[PDB]
Amino acid sequence: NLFDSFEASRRACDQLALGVAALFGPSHSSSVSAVQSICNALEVPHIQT
Amino acid sequence: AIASHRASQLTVSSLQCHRHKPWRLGPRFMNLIKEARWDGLTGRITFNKT
Repeated sequence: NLFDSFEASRRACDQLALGVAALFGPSHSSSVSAVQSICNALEVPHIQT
Repeated sequence: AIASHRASQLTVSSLQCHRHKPWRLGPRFMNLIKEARWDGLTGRITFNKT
């Protein structure tokens, strides 16, 4: 569901527990800030559309 | 400080940030602050409910 960047963070943690080559989304600016911050923190590719 | 006046005693948090848990005193603190009127340096200070 949209909003609630906290569950988006939970989803990102769960995904990186697996680990992939790139990330898609989220579609709202609030989450993407933390997403890019953590992608840089773990040095992680991220692409947005 | 003035919001802390009208409320009862409270405790501090010890919650993790991996998973969130509700905080019941937050809403009552919210009611305290948003309906408290005060006279200050910038004149009258008022808070809305929108």
